[PDB]
Amino acid sequence: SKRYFVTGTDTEVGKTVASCALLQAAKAAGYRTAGYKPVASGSEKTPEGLRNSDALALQRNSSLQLDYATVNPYTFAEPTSPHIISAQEGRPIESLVMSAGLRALEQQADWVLVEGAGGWFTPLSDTFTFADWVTQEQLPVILVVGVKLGCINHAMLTAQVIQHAGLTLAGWVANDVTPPGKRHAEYMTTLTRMIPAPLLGEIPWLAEAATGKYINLALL
Amino acid sequence: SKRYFVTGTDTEVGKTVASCALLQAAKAAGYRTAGYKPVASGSEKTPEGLRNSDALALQRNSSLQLDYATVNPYTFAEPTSPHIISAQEGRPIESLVMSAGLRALEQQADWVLVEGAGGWFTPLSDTFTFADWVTQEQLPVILVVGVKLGCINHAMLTAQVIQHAGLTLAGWVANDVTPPGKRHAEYMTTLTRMIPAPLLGEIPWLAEAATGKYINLALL
Repeated sequence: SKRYFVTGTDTEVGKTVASCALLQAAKAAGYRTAGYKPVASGSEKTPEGLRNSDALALQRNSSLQLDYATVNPYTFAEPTSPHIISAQEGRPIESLVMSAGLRALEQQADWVLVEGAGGWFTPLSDTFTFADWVTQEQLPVILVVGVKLGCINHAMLTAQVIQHAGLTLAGWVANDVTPPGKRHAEYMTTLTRMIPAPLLGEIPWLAEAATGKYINLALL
Repeated sequence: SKRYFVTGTDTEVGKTVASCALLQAAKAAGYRTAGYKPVASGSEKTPEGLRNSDALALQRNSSLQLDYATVNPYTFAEPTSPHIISAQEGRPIESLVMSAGLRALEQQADWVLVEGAGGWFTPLSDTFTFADWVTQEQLPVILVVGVKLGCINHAMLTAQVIQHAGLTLAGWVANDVTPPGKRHAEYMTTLTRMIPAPLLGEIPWLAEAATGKYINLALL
């Protein structure tokens, strides 16, 4: 399968808005798609168990009918760093289970989108971060950036560190997280100049659904 | 003089709160101190000209009596990236003027604190960022980090990039930007483990004055 990891520049960048847009565009191109969010914290209780809304969104946006645990093996209720709640709950986040879950999706889907659990350096244990797993899996990375002043610095930081890990920065998605503002065009220009990867599309400001149309999948 | 550059991990980390704390502690140690913020945007009009509140705070916290323009040579009214407003106003931000202003402070002060104008990668022109000047001046860097979940990733990103530039990360300051929360201790632990530089002190949550006491200057 084609595989991509999605990471945001900051917490408020609408990363899963961009992930649903990406999955929608892949489906429209005729790919059997699957979303995969191995680790999720910040979950609601239900009769079936803990469901995190970002993984629910990946699940409903996959072209394949997938069970929840297939999309999200590790679900934690408190919205904090995975290494904290994993250690509090007594449930190790295992690299081999994260990798097995991706393989299981590859025998069914030919276009898989993987979403992390926070920024690039999200700790999963005291000695293992999400970045170590992505590097191990050699996943191409797609950056999601909110069109805002602070994200010029955040996008550049993240981009430099990914490239330093010897990973491929496959592209970036601009997400308009506020109503139209005064320096929107100049911010888009600065970001296009500085991020060494193709801009895949820009998602307009919506209060926060069919967003596949904003993504040019031919650039990936 | 001893010289230090201060940078924050994100916009809301209270960077000048930490800069006033640092200057206060340096004054209490018997140093002739000077704050220096070469580039500032987001300024108020007065009879004397544009004054930015962060540079005003550096000025009042310096042990030396300094004129405003000595603390802040480049003042722009709109709060946007310096390269945008410099190009709009027709006033180039000159590396040699930024460096001359630091030298002028070194002939009067023996402990100088330099504050940037946004995050690490703040563009000053289309080909020159604040990071290029700091690298050129070979300034030791002090990181200011808000004790919040997103800043674990931001601090690690910034730290990696500074070290990659071959600069010294002199230390970091924890700033408590919210009321006491549930995972405050675990966040402080994770940040102390991951940032490869001494923690210089932690500034408690105040609505936002004598804060020199929270800084251990002996670690610098």
